[PDB]
Amino acid sequence: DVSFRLSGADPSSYGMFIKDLRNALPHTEKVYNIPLLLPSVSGAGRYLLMHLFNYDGNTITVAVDVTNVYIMGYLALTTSYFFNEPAADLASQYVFRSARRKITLPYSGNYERLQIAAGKPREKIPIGLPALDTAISTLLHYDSTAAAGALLVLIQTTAEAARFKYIEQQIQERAYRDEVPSSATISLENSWSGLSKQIQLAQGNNGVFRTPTVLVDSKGNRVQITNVTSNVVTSNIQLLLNTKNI
Ligand SMILES: NC[C@H]1O[C@H](O[C@H]2[C@H](O)[C@@H](O[C@H]3O[C@H](CO)[C@@H](O)[C@H](N)[C@H]3O)[C@H](N)C[C@@H]2N)[C@H](O)[C@H](O)[C@@H]1O
Ligand SMILES: *[C@@H]1O[C@H](CO)[C@@H](O)[C@H](O)[C@H]1NC(C)=O
Repeated sequence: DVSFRLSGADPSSYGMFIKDLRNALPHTEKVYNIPLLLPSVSGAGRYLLMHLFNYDGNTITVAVDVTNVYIMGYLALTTSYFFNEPAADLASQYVFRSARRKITLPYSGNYERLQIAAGKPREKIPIGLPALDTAISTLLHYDSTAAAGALLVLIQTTAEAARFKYIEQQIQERAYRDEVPSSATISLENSWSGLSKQIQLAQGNNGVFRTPTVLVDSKGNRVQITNVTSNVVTSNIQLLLNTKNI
């Protein structure tokens, strides 16, 4: 298990948590020095439990599929909540089994679904450590509309930060003040599977992408990533979705 406490949190302790999160994900290879997530894990070992504590010390446990980072559901007091999707129902067979009741959320875990439920795109949802504190609090008491927005915050401040060093730094900058994610942040989130695939296709292609990945940069400019010498590959991305799962 990995843990993060919002009480007394700072860029350092958050950095420690994201490091722990990455280190809890199993790999047997690195591709271009980046850990390659496993094709599959069987049984309960497939799911990492993240223990998150809001400022007041209240807690949720979040279940994360270790092969893809995907958060399937969470436990709040004695109630479990899972996304409305086959992978999450499968997760419900292994985690939070001692919960008194199980609620299936009325949406899948997809942005194309969470943004609809929340009533807003995540370009307009501020993220940061204060937002994460809020998200935890929201998820403690069931409210499906509010939970959608909370989950958008949760996903980006945990999973997306684990995958991209840039996103981790974005959140560290938002330690004490929330701000909507940069265009670059959104771009990276949307491109993770694409980038993972192309970095893997590059291993037999002299480090060259079979298909270029288009990203927005930090200055707000749109750029083509064509090979492994790009800063996104050498410095930014921290985890690769296995092509078996793409
Ligand atoms: N991004 C990683 C983090 O956020 C995901 O959310 C995103 C899923 O990445 C994407 O992929 C799958 O999402 C759902 C899970 O299968 C499915 O509904 C969907 N059909 C799939 O495409 C989807 N496209 C958008 C959604 N924004 C997670 O579940 C998660 O908790 C994880 O830590
Ligand atoms: C690789 O990417 C860099 C940009 O990061 C670019 O300057 C260069 O032209 C690319 N090389 C190839 C072979 O595509």
